[PDB]
Amino acid sequence: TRVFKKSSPNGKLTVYLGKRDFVDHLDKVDPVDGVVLVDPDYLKDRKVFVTLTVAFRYGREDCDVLGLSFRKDLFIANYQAFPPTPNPPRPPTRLQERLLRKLGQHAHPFFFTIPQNLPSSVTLQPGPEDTGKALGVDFEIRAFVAKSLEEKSHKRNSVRLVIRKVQFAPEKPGPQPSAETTRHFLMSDRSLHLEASLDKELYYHGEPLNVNVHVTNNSTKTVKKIKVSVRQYADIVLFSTAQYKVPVAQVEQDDQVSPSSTFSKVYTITPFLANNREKRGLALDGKLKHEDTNLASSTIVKEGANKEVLGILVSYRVKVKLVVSRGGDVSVELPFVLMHPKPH
Amino acid sequence: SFTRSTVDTM
Amino acid sequence: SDIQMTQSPSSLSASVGDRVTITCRASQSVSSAVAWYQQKPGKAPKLLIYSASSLYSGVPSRFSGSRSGTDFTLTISSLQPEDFATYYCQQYKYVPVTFGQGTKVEIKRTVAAPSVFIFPPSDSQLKSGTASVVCLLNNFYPREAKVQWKVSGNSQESVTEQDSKDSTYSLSSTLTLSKADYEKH
Amino acid sequence: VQLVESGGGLVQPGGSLRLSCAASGFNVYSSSIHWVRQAPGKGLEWVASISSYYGYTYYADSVKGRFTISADTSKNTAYLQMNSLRAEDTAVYYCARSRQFWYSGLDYWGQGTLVTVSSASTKGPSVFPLAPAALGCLVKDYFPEPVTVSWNSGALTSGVHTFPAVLQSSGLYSLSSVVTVPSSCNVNHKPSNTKVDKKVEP
Repeated sequence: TRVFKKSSPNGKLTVYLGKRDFVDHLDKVDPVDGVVLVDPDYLKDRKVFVTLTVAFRYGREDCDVLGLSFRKDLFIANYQAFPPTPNPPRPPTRLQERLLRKLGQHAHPFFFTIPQNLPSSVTLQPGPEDTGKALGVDFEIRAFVAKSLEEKSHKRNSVRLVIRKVQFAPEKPGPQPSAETTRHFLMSDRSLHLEASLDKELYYHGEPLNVNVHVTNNSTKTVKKIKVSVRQYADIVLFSTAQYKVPVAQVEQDDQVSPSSTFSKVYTITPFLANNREKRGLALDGKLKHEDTNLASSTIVKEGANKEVLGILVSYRVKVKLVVSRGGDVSVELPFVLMHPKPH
Repeated sequence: SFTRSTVDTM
Repeated sequence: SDIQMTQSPSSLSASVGDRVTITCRASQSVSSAVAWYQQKPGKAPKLLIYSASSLYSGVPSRFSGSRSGTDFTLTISSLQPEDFATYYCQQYKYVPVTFGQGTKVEIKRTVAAPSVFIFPPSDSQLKSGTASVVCLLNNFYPREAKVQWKVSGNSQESVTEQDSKDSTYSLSSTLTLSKADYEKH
Repeated sequence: VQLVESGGGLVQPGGSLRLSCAASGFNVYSSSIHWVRQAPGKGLEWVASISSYYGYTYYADSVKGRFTISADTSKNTAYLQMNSLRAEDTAVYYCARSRQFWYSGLDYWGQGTLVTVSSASTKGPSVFPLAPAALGCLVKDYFPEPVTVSWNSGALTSGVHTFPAVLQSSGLYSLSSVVTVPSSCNVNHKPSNTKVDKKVEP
């Protein structure tokens, strides 16, 4: 029943939004619908428009003394709020009708559709060495009044508000993730067998990862140490292909694997943000203004492979490293997903 | 300033 | 800063399946971060409504609430014979959290005539050097009562919990003085 | 899912104590631990909070610096340490969990342990008969709680009303129990290991 609203600094132009967050069901997205409230006597000759834009923004917005974002406009949409447009698309919405009931004549609804080929709201962790905020893709709604679309923007006229787009976990479990690797010697037939498995393929933040690793060291070398870690992969694509990978959680056990022996164990690794408050380049979930959040939720690609290289893509993997004596170190990897469940 | 909720009525 | 809590009413009594409404007031506007808790006497607390509108699992549907600005109201459809306990109003959108003053619920009955009993101190108490006069008020209604001492401060009042056998109360008040003061009267 | 805790007792004011509350059936990382105290006759009062995932600590204004909190992730247990005890800090303390993503109240609560602070020592009960219809037995100047009082070794509980014990200004506790005998008492103090039997006649 409650309804958010934002107003112009002059107090004359006000916009109402019923929701702050939107979700996608891998086939459709919740439409962005709202109503702008304004008395036409203030303008009496201008026209009101509301614009949807998504940009690759860097830095902060509080008049920092530094070169600001490389403002790449990934996608921009415009709608004519005033003068009134025809009925589509397609009808007015229920909440817009209720708000028009609440206000009356000066209520003007608008409709928008979000294309399916858009990235998710993510924000990179700013570094203490740097200043202000950091780079990150964000959504933004902008409403303004002017006689022309190309008229100069005014602080008193234009109003800026920030919205978010997030995904939620599907209810269908996937195949069981497992991996194996057998490495022999240079000449002798003796080999080194290792197998890694996980309880599930989809987990939840704060839930420990019970990795099941089995080592069949039917060889002559002795494994000195064992290292288990999870790696975060962040694909950066604006006009070139890039990927910045940073370790997030590492666990080491002082276990010796004797030659011609089989050793299997289950280890616990937990990703958390407390220990990485200073690590630059970390990817985090989209924030409102500056509020803290958890780690960046693993966004899942749609069924269509297409391109979808229009922003930041994130994925997680787990690697286990065996410290074999006199070289011969062998490591195995396993991809997995980790992102929020569906609320009610 | 900031954001705020408000009445819905009916 | 701190947010003032003002629950209303403090504590009333009703019958089975009655219209009972409990109102919560806050000095500052809070959107929806309001939770309702109930704690049986001598047991652990348990929430009933979170976010001021969501009904927790494993809870009868008779409980419901609504919000009007800073006014928060709790509504109960029918009073079960086991819902007589205290209730607390909680807000959790500002640091720190502020709790309600507690809203005890009791069953109402007819007015019960009390029994007046006066017990002088015992011979062992007489030899102890401390004189105590205890007046017993049993099987009365309601809890509030006025009894005067004249033969006066320095008296302790003790009332038991609501006796479910007859829905009545028992009161025991003792006036403690010295032997010289006791013999003066 | 269960909650257990330990560490209660009686401590002289101005000292220190350590309390524990183990967690089972969930994760410490995916939740937060809250500590709340309940004074006799007063509502529950929050004191501190821990967020292991975010690595943040919070305390009440009245216990700034005095009270410390800690938790070991391996054992899924939280520990709070308080120092410079005062007489007004006596209450019943509870440990509770809250969902981290996101906050939706305190769904689960521990059974809770009482905290008593005072300089009073152990004192045996003193049974005082009360005879004139009704008759009662008065127990005064005893410490600490509780005292199990029965009439004629619990021969008949009809007409017997026992009032809750009170703490007078002397620092000792006192209760009473009255049996209604219109026509016509064994008290045991487990902490003090004292049993007293008395008989009163008009």
